[PDB]
Parts: sequence; C-alpha cells; structure tokens
Amino acid sequence: TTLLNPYFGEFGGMYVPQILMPALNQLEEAFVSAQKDPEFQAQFADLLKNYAGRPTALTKCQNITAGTRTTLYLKREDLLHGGAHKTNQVLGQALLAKRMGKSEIIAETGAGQHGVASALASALLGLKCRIYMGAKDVERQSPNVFRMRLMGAEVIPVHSGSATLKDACNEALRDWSGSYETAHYMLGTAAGPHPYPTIVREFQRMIGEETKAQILDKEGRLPDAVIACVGGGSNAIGMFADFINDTSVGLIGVEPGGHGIETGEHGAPLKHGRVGIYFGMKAPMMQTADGQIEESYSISAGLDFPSVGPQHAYLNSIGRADYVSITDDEALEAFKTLCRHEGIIPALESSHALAHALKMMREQPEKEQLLVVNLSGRGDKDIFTVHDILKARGE
Amino acid sequence: TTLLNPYFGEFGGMYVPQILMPALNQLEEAFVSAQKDPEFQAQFADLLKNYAGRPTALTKCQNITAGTRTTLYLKREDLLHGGAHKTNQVLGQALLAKRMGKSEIIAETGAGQHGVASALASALLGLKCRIYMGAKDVERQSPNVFRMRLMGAEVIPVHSGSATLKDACNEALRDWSGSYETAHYMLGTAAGPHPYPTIVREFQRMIGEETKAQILDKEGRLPDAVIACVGGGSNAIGMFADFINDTSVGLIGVEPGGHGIETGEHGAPLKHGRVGIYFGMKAPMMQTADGQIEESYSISAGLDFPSVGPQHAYLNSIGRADYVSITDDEALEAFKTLCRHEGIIPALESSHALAHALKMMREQPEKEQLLVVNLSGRGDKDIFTVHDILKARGE
Amino acid sequence: MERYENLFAQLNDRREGAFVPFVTLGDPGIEQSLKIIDTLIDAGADALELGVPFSDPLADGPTIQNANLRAFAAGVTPAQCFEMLALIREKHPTIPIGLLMYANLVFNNGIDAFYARCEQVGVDSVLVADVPVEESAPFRQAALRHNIAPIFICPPNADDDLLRQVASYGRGYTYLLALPLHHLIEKLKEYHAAPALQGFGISSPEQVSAAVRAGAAGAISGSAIVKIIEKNLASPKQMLAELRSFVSAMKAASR
Amino acid sequence: MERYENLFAQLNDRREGAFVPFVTLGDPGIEQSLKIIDTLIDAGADALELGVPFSDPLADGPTIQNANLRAFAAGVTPAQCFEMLALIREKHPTIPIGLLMYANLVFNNGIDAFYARCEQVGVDSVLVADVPVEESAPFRQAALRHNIAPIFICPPNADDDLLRQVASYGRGYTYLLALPLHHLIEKLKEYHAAPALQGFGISSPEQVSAAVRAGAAGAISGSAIVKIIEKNLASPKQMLAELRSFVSAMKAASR
Ligand code: NA
Ligand code: NA
Repeated sequence: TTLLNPYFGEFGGMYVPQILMPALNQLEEAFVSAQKDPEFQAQFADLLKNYAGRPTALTKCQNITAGTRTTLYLKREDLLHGGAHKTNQVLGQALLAKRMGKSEIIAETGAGQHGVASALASALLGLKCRIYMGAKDVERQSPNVFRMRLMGAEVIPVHSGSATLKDACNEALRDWSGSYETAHYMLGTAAGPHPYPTIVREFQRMIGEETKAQILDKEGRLPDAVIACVGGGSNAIGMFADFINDTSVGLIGVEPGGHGIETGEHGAPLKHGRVGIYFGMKAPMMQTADGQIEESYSISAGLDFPSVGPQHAYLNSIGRADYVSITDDEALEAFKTLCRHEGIIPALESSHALAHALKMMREQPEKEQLLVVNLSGRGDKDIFTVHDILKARGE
Repeated sequence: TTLLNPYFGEFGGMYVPQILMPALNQLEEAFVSAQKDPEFQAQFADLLKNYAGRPTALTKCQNITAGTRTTLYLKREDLLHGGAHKTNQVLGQALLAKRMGKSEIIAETGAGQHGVASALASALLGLKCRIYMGAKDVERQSPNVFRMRLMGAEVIPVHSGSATLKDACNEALRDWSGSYETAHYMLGTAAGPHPYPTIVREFQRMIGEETKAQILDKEGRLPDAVIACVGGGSNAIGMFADFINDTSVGLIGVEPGGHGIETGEHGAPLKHGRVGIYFGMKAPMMQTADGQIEESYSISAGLDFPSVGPQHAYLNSIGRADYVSITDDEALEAFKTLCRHEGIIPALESSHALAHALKMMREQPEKEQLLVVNLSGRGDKDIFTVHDILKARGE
Repeated sequence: MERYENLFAQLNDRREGAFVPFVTLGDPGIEQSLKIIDTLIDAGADALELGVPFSDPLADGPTIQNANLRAFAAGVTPAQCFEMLALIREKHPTIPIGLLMYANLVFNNGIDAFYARCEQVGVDSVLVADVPVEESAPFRQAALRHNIAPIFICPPNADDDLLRQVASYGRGYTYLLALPLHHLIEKLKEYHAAPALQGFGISSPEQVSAAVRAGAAGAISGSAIVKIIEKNLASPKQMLAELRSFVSAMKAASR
Repeated sequence: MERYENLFAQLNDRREGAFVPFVTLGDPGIEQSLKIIDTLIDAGADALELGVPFSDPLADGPTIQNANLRAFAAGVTPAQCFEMLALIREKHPTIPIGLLMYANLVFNNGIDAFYARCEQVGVDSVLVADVPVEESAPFRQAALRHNIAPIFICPPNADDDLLRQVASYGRGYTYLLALPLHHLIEKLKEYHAAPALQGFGISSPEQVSAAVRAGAAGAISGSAIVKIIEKNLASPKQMLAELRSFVSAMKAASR
C-alpha cells in the first residue's frame, strides 16, 4: 500500500529490493504530510525567495526572433543560486529530511551539478552531506569536487568497475538501505522509484507556476508551447506541471541527439529506447537487445542519462507532450546564438531546448507563435568544452 | 561650466586633456536629462528586473553568527545576471549611450569582469563593443576573453610596455577622444573624471535602496552598519548612497590589505596612499615619493586598483564613512567560512567585506549589532585560485 | 518447486538442514563455472543459487559485482546462461536450482517467456532481487504458470504485514536476511511460509548449525563461495579443492 | 615667458616662423639627450618643448611612450630632469624652454614649489597635458607667480568659448592642435591670444611653410624628432646627423 499512485499509466513503480521499501514508504508519508503543512510550505518559500533568489525572471528575447513572427521568452533558472534549477528541489528535499528527523544527506552525482546542489543545501540546513561519485566523473569534473568539499560535503569516489553515475547510484542506495533512519537519499531528477518522480515534480513546479503568472502579466495569454531539455526530466516536468491541464499549451521535451540518433550515440531513450525496469522504475531506457543497460552520450553531461522520468513517458504515450531530439551541433549553435544576441551564456543542457525553439522559428518564420524556453542553467561551466570544440574545428 | 558639481570636497574633478572635455560635457548633459526622463527610468528598470534579475535577495546568515549577538544579512548581488553588481551600471551606461545616439561601446578591463559586463550589455542592446585589455591581463584571464568574444565583443590586447589596466585605460581614452560622437566609453567603477563617479553611483544605488526596504521589512529598523569592499568604489557607493543621510547607519568600506599594509604589497590607497591627480581625478593613490603611480596588489584581481573613487575619499575625510583593510589570508578565511556554513561561494573581492564583518562579530561576540554585507559577486571564478593556495600550503 | 518440496521432506526425515551455495554463472568462465558447480554438488550442496550476470547489479555489491565483471569479461550472455542451466539439470536431476535475477532480464523478452524458458531448462525457483512483494504480482503469476517457485526476501526491517505476504506469496523457500531468528521463524511457521533459508552472513559451520537450531530449514552462503573463487583465479585446481573443503564443512554442520 | 616675447618679436622682424622640436628628457639617456638637445639648437630650433618622463602618459601615446620607457630604463628622475634643465639654460640663455608635464608631477611636491623650481632652472613655459582650462586656475596662478607661461591646447573640437578662454588665460604661445587653421588663427588674433604654434602632424617642410602662411607664428614637431631618435638607437652619431638634417630643413621652411 502507498498513499499516492506510484504509476503514471504503465510507467513508474517501486522496483527496489524489499529492504528499501520502508525507506520509500517513510519518505512518501513525510512528503504527503509536508504538502499539507502550511509551516513546511512557508519555510520552503522562505528558502526559495530569500536564499535561492526566486522568483526568477522571464526574459523576452527580441534580438533572437527578429524578422520572424515568433515571440520567445526565457524562464531564467540560470539566475537561481547555484546557477541551475536543481537548487529548487534540493532545498525541498533537505527540508523534508529534517522533517523526518534526519541529520545526514546521501547523494550521488555524475556531471557534478547535483552534487554541488546537494552540498549547498546541506551546508545551509546543517546536514552532514556525503556524495558518491563515479571516479571517472571525479576526474572529468574536479572543479565541482572542490566546490562540494569547500561546502563541507564528503565526496566518495566509486571505483566499481565502470566508475560512473550508475555505479555511484548503486553505492548510494546500498548506503541508504542501512542508514535511512538517520540519512535521506537526495535523488537528483524526476526519476527513480516512487515517490521521487512525484516529489521532484512538486518541488520544481514553481518554475511553471511562475512562468504562467509572468506570461499572463506580460502577454495576456498562455504560451503556444513551453520547451525544456530532458535528461532525467526534472526541469521539464517543473515547467510542464502547471500547464498540463491547459490543453492549448504545447509541452515539448528535448532529449539529446548526441552525434545523431542514427549513430547510436545519443541520450534519447524516450523516443529511441525501449521500456525496461531499472533505476527503481519501469521506464524507457537505452539497453542492448538482451537487456543490459546501454551507455548514453551527449556533449552535455547533464543530459547523459540512459533513461527518463516515468511521467514523461506517460505524457508522451497519451499525446499530451511531444518529445524531440537535438544534436550536439544544433545545441552548440544555439549556445553561440544566445551568447551573441542576448548576452546570456546558457548551459549546454538548456541549449538543446533553445535549439529546438530556434528550429520552430526558423523553419516557419511567418508562423505567429509565443514560445517559452526553460533556461535551466547557466553555461559558464561549458565555456571550456565549447572552446576546445571550436578550436579543434578551426574556429 | 558643468551642470553638476564635479567635486566631492577637494576630491574628483575632470583632469583630462582638453580634447576630451566635450565628450565629458555631453555625457553629463545626457545623464542629467536621463534622470529626469520617466521613460529612461522605465527602460532601465525593465532591463534590471526582467533581464538582470533585480531585486536581489537579502539573505539572513544564521549559521555564521551562531553563539554571538550579531545578526548578519548578505545583499545578494552574486545572484545578478553575470554574477556581480557590475551588471547594474553597464545596463544604465549602455542605455545612456543609445540616448546620445551612439552605436558603439569602448571599454577596458583588467580582471576581465567589467569586460564581460560591458560585452553582455552591448550584446543585449545591439551595440558594437570593443574592449581594451592589457595583454598580461589577457593571458591571466583567458576564460573571460572567450566569454567576451562569445558575446560578440572585439577584444584588443594592449602591449604598451606594462600591458596592464592603466595601459588599457589610456588606449580606450585615446580611442574615445577621436570617436566620441559615435562611441561611448563605459568606465567600470565609481572613479575617473566627472561625471563618471556620479553616474556610476546613481546606476548602482538600487543596491542600497533595495537593502533599506528589505531590512525594514525583515527587522523593522535600519542596519547598525553596511559593509562593502572597495576597489574603485562602485559596489560600496551603490550600497552606501541611500544610507548617507541616515546618520545612525555606519558605512564601512574595506580595501585590500594584500600581504599586509606594512609589506607595501596592498591596494589600500584611501587609508595608506597619498592624494594625487591621475585617472582623470584628484584622489588618494598609490604612488612613489616623486609622483609615479605605484602598483597595487591583492589576491583578488577586482580590488587591484591603485586609487579609489573620490566620493569615498570625501566620505572618509568628513567621517561619514570608515575605511579599513583586510589581508589576503583574512579574505581567504572568510571565503572558506561562507562556503562551509551557508553554501554560498563568494567572490574573493566580496570576501574582504565578509571578513571584516566576521571580525566585528568575533572580536565582540556579546555586542548586539545588525550588519549587512554587500555580497558583490559570486566566487566560482576564484575556486582555482583558492585551490592552488590551499594546495601550496598543505591543505 | 517440486524439487524443493522433495528436498525438504527428505532433509526433515534426516533431521537435517539444507546447505545452499551461491555462485555467478560463467564466473570465471563457462567451463570453469560448470566445473565449480559440479564440485559444489559433489561436496554436498543440497541446492544451488545461481546468478545471471547483470549490467548493473545492487542487492549484492562487491564480491559479487566482480564475479559479474569476470563473467562479462568472458562474454557470457543470458542465452549462454540458459544453456549452462540445461546442462546442469541434465547432469543433476533432483537438485533444486534457484536463479537470482534482476527485473530487466526477466522483463526484457517478456515475463511469461522468461519463466517458460526457466521451466524448459529445469530451473526450480527465481528470486528477482529488485521486485518487492508489492510489485511482484505479474512475476509470481508467470512463475506459477510455469511451475517455478517465486522466492521472496524477508529482510531485517520486516514487519508483520510483510511476514504474512511473504508467507502467502513465496514458494520453494523463504530467503531470510530486528527479531531473533527464532521469533521470525516462529511467525513464518505460524503463517505457513515456505521453509526458511537463512542467507545473511553465512560463512562458517557454526552459523549453519545455529540457523538450523533456530528453526530455519537451512542456510544460503554466497559471498564466502565467490571469495574462494576470487582468491584462486590463477590456480583452477586449488580453487576446486578449496571449494570442496568449504562446502563439505558447511554441509556437515547441517546434520 | 619673456623669452617667448623676445623670440616672437625678433621672428616677426625677420618675417619668420618659429620651428620648435619636442623631445623627452633623458631619452635615450642623460648625456645623449643633452647631446640631442644641443644638436637641435645648433641646427636651428627657435625654442624647445621638453617632456618629463611620466609613469603613465596619455596625450601622447606610442612614439613618445617608448621615449618615456627608454628614459625610465636609464633611470631618469624628475630631479635629474631639473638638473638637465638648469644646464641647458646655462648653455643657452635666450632659447625659450617649455615643459610638457602631467598633473601629478606638478602636484606631487606642491604646485607652487614645482613652478618655483621651474623658475630657478630657467624654464619659460609649462603645458600640463591633463589639466583642461576648466581646472587650470591654481596651475595658472602658480605659473604666473613664478614668471612661467601657462600653455593651453586649442583642440580641433574647440568652440568659441574655449577660444576666448585659451586666448585670455594662455601666455607665451598657444598650442594649436573643425575650422580651417586660417579662421582659427583669425579668432585667436581677434581675442589677442598668445602667438599660435601649430602642433598637429608637423613632419615636413611644406607643413611648416603652410602653418606660417595660414597666420600661425610657427610649428611644433614632436613625433618626427623622436622617430629619428628611435631609428638610430644603435648609431649615436648617425642619430645626431639625421637630427641636424631634419631640424635644419624644418627651420629653413619657416623663413
Ligand atoms: Na535521459
Ligand atoms: Na583601490
């Protein structure tokens, strides 16, 4: 028995070893209680406003759309403390951990951004933070390791064999299974076993709620479409959630196409994978023909996840949301375009969403359309990656 | 003749070659007109709010002050687009350039941060941006060079001899003297010839105006003191300005002490230099006994300016503001303390202000006091510097 | 399942506990793994628990993840695992064979097709390590349609409602992983659970005798066996003699 | 100043323009600079404009910033500059000597003390390149108290109010840097300005004759001279012969 539905259609569930069910049940009950608690909501709002900097701006980009009938707004999650939307939900999960009387946080990270988010939330709220990281991801992102340690977190390199995000996840869950009475597992996207897809959506949904209020104030109407990048699904479901029942508003999620879908080097399991059971959930994934999980690929480390949150798979299946992909080169061109024309350096993750909006505008430039792109993060972290590529190609 | 007083007491003035006076007079008149123009103010506010992300949060730091009777708030200019307060006034100066019918921006930079700010403002507002940089500063900060070019600015390395900020300034002014009809010189701090100290203060004063409203809302009273780092003086005068006539509010500016005042390697001309005439202004500076300008030093590139804005020299002289210094090591300890206890990575510039607040709290821990520190920027740019130091000292 | 019922009936007649080793199929390689398994049986294993190498494991961890890696390094596919299973059964007609699976390998080609293949090769039970009882219905149903016993873990943080579900839904044996074993066994006997095998930290003869004395039907030993395999990767022949000596010792403790 | 009045009176009697070279004091070194200056005078310079090396220049730029660097590389202090000035005056009693200064070097030890030292060593005029007429009052007052002519630049973007201030406040000569020179000179004559020396881009004899024909009192040549110094750093003797040939050519053009 659960208090909430663990499934979105056929997708989702709680596919974890039996020993972890009490931890998930405890978390669900604490979350349901917290959502009914005005004092919890007031504390969460206080942190979001006075520490993280909400509400975030909704920026009109007139230079980008010149000569077309597209009007484009950017929801500026890049302006949030920490530089990405990830900060919203870690503050909520950290408060939820304290509601259950927990004083420790377990997390794991690949690109390092979720680890930085969990470390800053743990520092603020006085929680002991231990972070598992695949040692290869350790080496690939030593800045963020230093940031996490600066912020007092214990970073634990996982050697396993593949020393990657999935290997860090497994060690974090093994830790959690024996420590959940005192430690909370801070999952970093809207995926995994119930209740995490639900909790992460609800702790990200202020993105779409603010966007709705801001666009009604500025344009007097709802968007024709809201557009967000999809790695695991949290920034996209945070944008989408408040619009799901506004059926005139298109919901467009953008998976990384990597070197191109036909190359097999991509991270687009929702549209080009196959349903499996992994990460605690029944969801689309990248996997071999006999059921071994495949590696994904994207120029953007934040989108390099071989599965996707189950609510996205459900919204796709019923046709409420559409999912597309954008290649490395399309994302790179969108990154350059935003830098040059608006003075905003976007995350390469978010650049995938922008690239698809640029294609909607450029392919049909006399189509009138009001578009919102979720600018999920800032791209200072990516300037070295972008530099090495442009340098290697003669630019 | 000028419309406004070019002096703050004995400090300030317009000590430029005759050929530059028409440019300064034009700028003054455009500024005075703009301040009287509701449409200019509405455009400026629109950019600050919907592009840069104002208002910025005022964050209570309870973990820092535990066990003392100090209450400490941080004004979060680190949350502004671009990551520092510099963005406020470049948006104003860029609008002012367009008011005079100019389509080009000239700037110069040392630490690179002002150059990034001028480039993002120029990109947004459709201005051609050319940026002079001392080639040594070029080499020292190649990330920001790439950022500026990403954002479409032309970066011009100045070889001169000393290839530094003062050498970039001289080339920018020589450029301006022949192009001012079409180009605006975007000075980067509250110093230089009139009208720049006045313009920069007025385009930064929303820092203190917001702080006043926020602290009255949260505490019901004004601060006992507001505290800001002083390189050239813009973030500090932006914080101070709205409090100058609130004589119960202390104004504390913090110059970099570098390796210690007694070593001579510092950047504290206001309290440890000597009045001279340079950079277009009569102001305290670091200079040799026979009047050659000395080099300053700080671990923080943003504070490595051998002079200071004339309004600060004036506020000091009449005793309205007090100025102190903070060494590299004190700033580094404050940087570490904020990371660990609040989950905020501050600029090493701003860490000098925080360090002095920490000293006010720690030296007299049973003194009741309400302090606001201007957190002028974020410190992601400094993690490599901090890493190399801690690594080199056995940490 | 039938093999489990027959086994436990015979052991109860003998006043005996079961000793059940675990190994990963194809670790360190196919022929050696077949050799290992025949050595475990000849040394006195009453049943087998056999792991199918998985891309991304969890309810196991270290000693076993290496075993999985070794089996992958040898290139062992699930189809090769089913071929080894058929051969093991062809050599050993009565020994109960249990698989330790992860859900995606059961789901991958259809759940009913997976259990159909288990029945074809003569497997007796399947434990899906990441399917809790709450999610188990389609797995249990397919298992029973093909005469496969669904195995469930009774963990240390179990509660009474979990005990009743595990007792009601499991067949073959109950995987026991806080209440003193005695009381947990009592409740499992009261609820008519499949005979319990204690499976946590079983590495010495005194733990086998302790589990049977507590009222369990036997003990499952996993990491200890795979450690002996780990230790002697360079000495295939020493590996088998050490495995024989350990299993013979563990089985003796159950009498 | 008196020397300027006497000079211009004599040149007007001769129907002649002044030719006035610029060099940086101590470039490339003290003795060579003294040699350069004596060569400029013997070749026919009517007055001198002499730069004091400054830490951070501006109204000059490239060819001159190098000269400043060269003088710093030789270690030339302002005190050594004043010693060279006294010697130049001791050798050359009537030639007008003008200094090109930056404000901090005038301000550094007190403005009145600076102009007192100028008078002691026999300087005739001072142009402070970064003090506009709007800021000039304390500088002009100190200059006149010590019989030093304050020099002001009349720039191309000048307007009528600037022309009247430069004409009213300047002494010795007006530094002319858009109106045709003729009309600018007309207005400067109407307002009784100090005799104008054209100082922009003077590098060939025809520009000297052109300036005098326009009604200017002469021409000041700066970068051209320091370029000849630049070119022959490795040939001190060629340097002087080239300087002699240029200055003799430029002065001839003024007759
Ligand atoms: Na994904
Ligand atoms: Na300074």
